[PDB]
Amino acid sequence: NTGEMKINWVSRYMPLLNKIAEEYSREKPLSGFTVGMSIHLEAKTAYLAITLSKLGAKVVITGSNPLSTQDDVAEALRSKGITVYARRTHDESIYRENLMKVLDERPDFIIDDGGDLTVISHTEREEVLENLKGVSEETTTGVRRLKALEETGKLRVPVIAVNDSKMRYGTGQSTWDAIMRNTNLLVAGKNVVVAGYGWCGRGIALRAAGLGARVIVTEVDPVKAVEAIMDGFTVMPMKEAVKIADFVITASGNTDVLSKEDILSLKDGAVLANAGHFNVEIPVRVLEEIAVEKFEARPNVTGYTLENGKTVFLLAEGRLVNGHPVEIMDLSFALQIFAVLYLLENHRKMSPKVYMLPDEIDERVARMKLDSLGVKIDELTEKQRRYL
Amino acid sequence: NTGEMKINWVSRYMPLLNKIAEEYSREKPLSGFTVGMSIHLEAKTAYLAITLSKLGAKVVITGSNPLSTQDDVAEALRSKGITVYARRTHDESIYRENLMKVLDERPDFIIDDGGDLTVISHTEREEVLENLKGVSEETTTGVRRLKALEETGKLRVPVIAVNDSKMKYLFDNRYGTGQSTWDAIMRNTNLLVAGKNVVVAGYGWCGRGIALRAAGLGARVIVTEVDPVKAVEAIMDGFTVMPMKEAVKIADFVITASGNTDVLSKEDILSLKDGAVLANAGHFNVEIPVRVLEEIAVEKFEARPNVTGYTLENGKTVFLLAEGRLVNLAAGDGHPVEIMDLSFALQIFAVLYLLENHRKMSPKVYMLPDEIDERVARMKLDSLGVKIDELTEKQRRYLRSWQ
Amino acid sequence: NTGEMKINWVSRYMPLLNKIAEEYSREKPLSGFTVGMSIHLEAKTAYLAITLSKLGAKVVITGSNPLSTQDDVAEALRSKGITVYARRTHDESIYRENLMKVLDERPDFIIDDGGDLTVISHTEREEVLENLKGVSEETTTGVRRLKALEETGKLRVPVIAVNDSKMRYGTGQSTWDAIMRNTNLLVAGKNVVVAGYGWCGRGIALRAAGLGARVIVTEVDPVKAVEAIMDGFTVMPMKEAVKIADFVITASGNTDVLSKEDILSLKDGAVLANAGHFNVEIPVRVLEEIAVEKFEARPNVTGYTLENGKTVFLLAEGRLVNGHPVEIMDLSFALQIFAVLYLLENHRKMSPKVYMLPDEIDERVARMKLDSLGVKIDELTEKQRRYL
Amino acid sequence: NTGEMKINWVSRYMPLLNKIAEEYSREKPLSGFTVGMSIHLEAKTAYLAITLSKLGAKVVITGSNPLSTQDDVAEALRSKGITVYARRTHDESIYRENLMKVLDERPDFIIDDGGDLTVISHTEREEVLENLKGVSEETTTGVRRLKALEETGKLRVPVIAVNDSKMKYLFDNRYGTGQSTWDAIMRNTNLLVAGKNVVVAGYGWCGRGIALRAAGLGARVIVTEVDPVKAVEAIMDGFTVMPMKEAVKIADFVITASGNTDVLSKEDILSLKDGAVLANAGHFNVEIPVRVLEEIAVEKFEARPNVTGYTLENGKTVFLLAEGRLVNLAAGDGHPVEIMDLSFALQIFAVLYLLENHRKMSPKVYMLPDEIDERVARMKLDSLGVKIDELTEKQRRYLRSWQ
Ligand SMILES: NC(=O)C1=CN([C@@H]2O[C@H](COP(=O)(O)OP(=O)(O)OC[C@H]3O[C@@H](n4cnc5c(N)ncnc54)[C@H](O)[C@@H]3O)[C@@H](O)[C@H]2O)C=CC1
Ligand SMILES: NC(=O)C1=CN([C@@H]2O[C@H](COP(=O)(O)OP(=O)(O)OC[C@H]3O[C@@H](n4cnc5c(N)ncnc54)[C@H](O)[C@@H]3O)[C@@H](O)[C@H]2O)C=CC1
Ligand SMILES: Nc1ncnc2c1ncn2[C@@H]1O[C@H](CO)[C@@H](O)[C@H]1O
Ligand SMILES: Nc1ncnc2c1ncn2[C@@H]1O[C@H](CO)[C@@H](O)[C@H]1O
Ligand SMILES: [Cl-]
Ligand SMILES: [Cl-]
Ligand SMILES: [Cl-]
Ligand SMILES: [Cl-]
Repeated sequence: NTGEMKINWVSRYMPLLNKIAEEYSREKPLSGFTVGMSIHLEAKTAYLAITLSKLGAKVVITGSNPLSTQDDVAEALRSKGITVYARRTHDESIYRENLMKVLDERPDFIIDDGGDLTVISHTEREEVLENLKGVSEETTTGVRRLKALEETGKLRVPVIAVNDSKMRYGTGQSTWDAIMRNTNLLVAGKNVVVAGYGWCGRGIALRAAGLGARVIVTEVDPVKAVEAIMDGFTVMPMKEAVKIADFVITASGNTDVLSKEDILSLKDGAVLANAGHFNVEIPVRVLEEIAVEKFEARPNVTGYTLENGKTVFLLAEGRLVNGHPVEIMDLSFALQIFAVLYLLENHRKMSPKVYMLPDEIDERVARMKLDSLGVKIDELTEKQRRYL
Repeated sequence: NTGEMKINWVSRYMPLLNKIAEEYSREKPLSGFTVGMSIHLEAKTAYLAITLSKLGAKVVITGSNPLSTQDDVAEALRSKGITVYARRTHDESIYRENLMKVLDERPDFIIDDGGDLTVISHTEREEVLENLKGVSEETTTGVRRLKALEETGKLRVPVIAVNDSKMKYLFDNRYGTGQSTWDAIMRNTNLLVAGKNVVVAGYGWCGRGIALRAAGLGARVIVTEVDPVKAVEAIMDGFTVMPMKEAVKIADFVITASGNTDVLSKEDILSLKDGAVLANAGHFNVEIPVRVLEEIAVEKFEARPNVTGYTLENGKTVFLLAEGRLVNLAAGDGHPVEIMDLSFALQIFAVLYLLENHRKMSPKVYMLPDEIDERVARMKLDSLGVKIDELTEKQRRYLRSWQ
Repeated sequence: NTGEMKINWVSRYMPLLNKIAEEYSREKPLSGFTVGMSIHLEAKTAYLAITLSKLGAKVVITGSNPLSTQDDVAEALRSKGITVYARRTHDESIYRENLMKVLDERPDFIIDDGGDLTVISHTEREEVLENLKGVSEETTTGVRRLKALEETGKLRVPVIAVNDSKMRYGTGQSTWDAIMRNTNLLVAGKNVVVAGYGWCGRGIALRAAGLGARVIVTEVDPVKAVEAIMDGFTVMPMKEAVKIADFVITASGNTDVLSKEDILSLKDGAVLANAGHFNVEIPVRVLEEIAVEKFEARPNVTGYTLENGKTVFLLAEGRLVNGHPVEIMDLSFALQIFAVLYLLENHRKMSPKVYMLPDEIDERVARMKLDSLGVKIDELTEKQRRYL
Repeated sequence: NTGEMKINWVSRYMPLLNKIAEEYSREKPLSGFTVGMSIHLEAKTAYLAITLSKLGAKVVITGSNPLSTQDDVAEALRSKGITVYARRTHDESIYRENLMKVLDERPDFIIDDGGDLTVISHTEREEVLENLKGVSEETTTGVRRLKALEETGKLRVPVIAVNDSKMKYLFDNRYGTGQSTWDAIMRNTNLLVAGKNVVVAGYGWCGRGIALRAAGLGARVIVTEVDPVKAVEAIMDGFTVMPMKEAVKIADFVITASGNTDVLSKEDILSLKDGAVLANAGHFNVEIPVRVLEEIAVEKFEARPNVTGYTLENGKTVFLLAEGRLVNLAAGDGHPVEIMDLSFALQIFAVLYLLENHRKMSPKVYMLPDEIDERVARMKLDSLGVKIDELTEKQRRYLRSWQ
């Protein structure tokens, strides 16, 4: 079975979930409990569900899945007694109905996505609050929403912010890897303009220089501009920089980092990419307004042909240009399972507030990972403990 | 349209090929000549074929495409009068038949891939040697094979080894062969590279790129070698060097980049950890001994697309990517556009040098003429708007003197 | 004159002090004021004194100077009407007497070193507090002492912490530059052990790997150990690591990072260096105790020959292994002059507390530096200000 | 004692030279031969002389030491029976006389510095050519000068160019010549490099190291060149390339690393900014035209130790380091110990190859024999305890075949 084969592949490479099953699948700490989940359904998340089931949980899952591609995985989970509501979830009203179906099962613990199950539970499905004991939230958007819910005084259950989004060549390595993958263009020997020289922009500039680019930085803060100069970059106004730029990367946290005049000064073939959080830095609406032709040049690359006859290329529709390997999801899933187990053990002692993941869980998972790698480390002596 | 769009993208970023067309497309120096090619077919190589055609050549191509893709690019080439045989080339006998199809056109010049067409011309299709005036070869495997023909006195045409180029040392191959190799591995496996033991067999241009990229991804890299100079290089790059027999004991990934045969033995294979992943970046599929895997395995199964599981007599299962064939070219991003533009420029000028000089050349493998490297470097500078200094007469006499 | 020539050299390359003189030497804002200074006396600090004099100040300086090497600079300052007490300052009681001599001049503003003039003014020389209007303190030790003085409720004058100690290949670049300079040894192809993987240790490890070393990390924190593994380093206990180490660099903030057994396992010729703040990390006393012979191998390198016949080398007597260029001191001096001018203008409105250098001064100096380099930067639009 | 302590330090970290002594000091292959040397004298080069003496050679040395230092090292060598003439060599006529002193000893082999001794032997001291059996030359300037003797038919002894070595490309020269050059500049000037415009003339081994180190220190680097290949390399490294005439207009530092003459013209000099700092890293002091500075300057003065101010007709003052002589060797840290150990090993084996083979060699400049690079790489691996793989017979036949 293709679904079973997908799961078998990931099962080979999720050592922490395998260790958690070895340690807890006889005790079955979640026997008699239901765990409701909203997650993107694929073999890796399936294995999290399977692991929770080995620990005794009744697992009920909604998959946010706009294609049919992982239906084989859904069907394999259903064969293992796990309840899966994932078909037709391209429609928004069906995703919400599937969330309602998870809540129909009166979950004891929720592994949420974006806070969706939890917010519904507090607003339209309050009857589930009786049985709901705790929520684990791994998404940054979810933790924000549940903190905002706390701040209104409406949160009724403990929430753990699993808070594992924190994750060699610095912060700019991922950005340039994505730019290279999406364009297949050389960075060496090119003029790269970086707008903003905070931690993000500096990383992007340093990596570009390591790839062999000549780097120009734009800034509005004189202190930051001096820093860029002392790192060996050229600083000049954007109006000048766009005239020679092969790449322009916005890292400013600002709006309209390029004007209409700036765009009309770009070289034919210039590549634009945003490394900030929102699509306002490169004014996509301005490109759409002034272009005489818009086309898909490559996957994730949009060409805009301008009134001056030149074409410029925008990566990823102006969104953050920079979906994880099996072992990384194994680590994230281990932290999430331990969060649910912590809530199981301690929820009666916890307030209806958002807690940061207890540091003990980070240390337990790290130790388990070292153990699975065969790595040994040092231990503090008595003299060293007395010193610290 | 999709084929044409792919070619349109690369055309915008191939300034040397575009300058070559500007300089020679009116003169048509290759008018009345056929250029035979063996390539991995994709937009960049299509642009090389297009440029040769603009110079007047009849261009006939076979694509080593076991991937079974780029048909759109093939159709775009066909609409421009370029003959392309790339379909079904996963089957080795179909790739060979397509080589024979190229030779049926009696090429005047060959731009080869690994010496494939040239070796056949010397061993099975000797009738084509009459008309064949010169070969351009870019790969280390091809140059080795053609040097082996020379050394035994069987080579009958002049060959220019373009891989000699001074500008090979220009680019850092970690974001050519390295990045494309690791992207392919990551796509086929979805496995983490960070914190893994990665073994690279061979520390030449290809293997060093693969090793540096793996270290960049957070792997601990172990290098195997037979050349002590190369092994010292690996050490000085910060890697561990040891014999394969030891390296296999701890390897999570083993990547072959040697150009040799049987870089793993049966005994090496039986020492691999359960779940080890094996991949080849060399020309031929004999580096990892696929036949040995097939022979000793208790069970064989397809684990996922492009991943074959082999369960061994010791109970362990090892995974082979892409049937031991070269892993990194199927996505069409083996090297950056501008790097291929440079490489292709050198190749075009090698062909033009053979056109001009072949009557004067022996049936030997020649290093790329230095004049070609300098031509292409100058055209690159000009395309960037860069000016440099010129020696004075005083300086020229100083350099020719002993003080 | 050799003193005059030293000053002339630095004068050519201190563009911010030259600009400050151009802007203020007609106004003479410090005319009628005395500025007392304790500083290491050399051509660069002389030029700060000269600049303050051009601004009208009577300048009275004590030099902490244990050699006679800058006596020519002292004599050139005296020729310009600046009062200098720097001879024989190798003796500690003479340094203190020279500080007393500065305080005899009843300074209006002090540019202190280590808080020495200020603490004396508050404890033994309280009569100077009448006329003392403000203190500028650039040293980290000085700011600590004056903050501690504040915390006892005994500080009587405003103090500005000039707070410019904040200063391409990361934090490890300076460390390795120093190790290379002091040993003349190759780093490529060596085994480097880094003890601790906080920001300091990580920087040192990353730079070592960039130099071509094979890097081993030791740690006591499993979370940090995992980080080092995912950066591509080998993690093992120090007891194992010392057996193969060519270099051992301590970056732990701990004591006795190497034991006696660890030291006796080092290879003949191993090099040890501390990148932490205190000389407890590598137990220098233990090396001194167990060595059969101690010698100076090279400047800044001590050899210890052990009972096992092997010799190991310690850099910089176990102190932080990693004194600035003219233009860097120009920047520091500009911030200090502006701190004194800020105190001049505002001291009547300030409490007797330690203030951080006002951000306006950082921005003014940065802008002056950009201006002197001919660099132009961008300016926020109205839309951008409204967005932020 | 201080001299001996300096030598004791380097001896601990020169494993190849120590292994050479272990292997050949009992046999004494150089017994009855004199080896003449021109070196910058310091502990590392002293260890090379010591090692040659352990092999039986009579060693006679002149030190290019314009610095006026390492007398302690000279005295240590004298106590070991090695003849050293290094004092007062700031004066060019004294350095030349010391070269003549080496030639007075009728060396059988010369280890040269820039071809100095060999060129004199051919031009002024031809009587020594009878006994001279071979020359080893490590520098690009030396090889050029000796090639110029060959090309005019004036060379009379075989020369091995050790700079050909495969292992030059091993090390990254930013922490050899680069770091030592910038340390010297920083010592002589106390000026900031970060945020400055640095111009490097020449992008070979020396200049690329200087440029990369400057970029590492935070400089904006501009490269000048006459070779288009080298200029493209500089571009691909992230540097700006332009003609010197333009580069001088914005330069804070100009560093010459060309091996040529008159890399600045009078017109270039008159375009420099007030306060520009000029330094040379080439062999000879003609790269920066010191005589032109001396001729056109309105005033000349010593600004600080090792720094000459020249005030020009345009009112601007420019500063020259070390009288335009090579700036980076005076501190004795030109390269790391282990790098010089490698280089010296190659040189010793070059001498031993000449001892064995000179009767069979033409009076030509030869590339370093590949066998020597492989010997030294293997000894390096052995010293590190590294083992590598050996080719099988199947593999050897595969590599000699054309498939
Ligand atoms: N995948 C791709 O994109 C590309 C593939 N290639 C192919 O990759 C192969 C390697 O090419 P290059 O790096 O240019 O060759 P190279 O000759 O520069 O390096 C190959 C290295 O393998 C070493 N080696 C040979 N047999 C070995 C063994 N049994 N164990 C360990 N090391 C061994 C050699 O000593 C040599 O240093 C060739 O087949 C070449 O055609 C090359 C370039 C592109
Ligand atoms: N300071 C030191 O520690 C060392 C000094 N040297 C010396 O440095 C010099 C350079 O040596 P390498 O880098 O090995 O030589 P190289 O031949 O590799 O590079 C010199 C470069 O200078 C370029 N060039 C020549 N004339 C030029 C001009 N007028 N303007 C700009 N570029 C020009 C050439 O095209 C070449 O690329 C030689 O004199 C050599 O003996 C080399 C090694 C050590
Ligand atoms: N319009 C802009 N252009 C360039 N840099 C900017 C702009 N707006 C903000 N920044 C800078 O971006 C960095 C990250 O917010 C800050 O250092 C800030 O000064
Ligand atoms: N004895 C030690 N050995 C190694 N790392 C240590 C030791 N003591 C503290 N550290 C680590 O050093 C880093 C900086 O304090 C921290 O990550 C801490 O865990
Ligand atoms: Cl590891
Ligand atoms: Cl990388
Ligand atoms: Cl700059
Ligand atoms: Cl550097």
